[PDB]
Amino acid sequence: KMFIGGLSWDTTKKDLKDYFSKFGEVVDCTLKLDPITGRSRGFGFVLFKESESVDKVMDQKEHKLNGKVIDPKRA
Repeated sequence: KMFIGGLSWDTTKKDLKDYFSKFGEVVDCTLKLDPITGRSRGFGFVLFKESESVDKVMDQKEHKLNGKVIDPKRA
């Protein structure tokens, strides 16, 4: 479970899940942008399938999906 802060207002568990599908096999993914109630905090979560996959995406938190960076952490 790694946290991803920096998602855009139009981010989706799909674009993020895949952008991260390059690090390893993710079993879960989410987007914290409740843009319906006005709670789009451009920030969701990512749940890799194996630690190695997470440690990799963490080795380089210079991420930039949706045209923005993200705060990669231990979701």
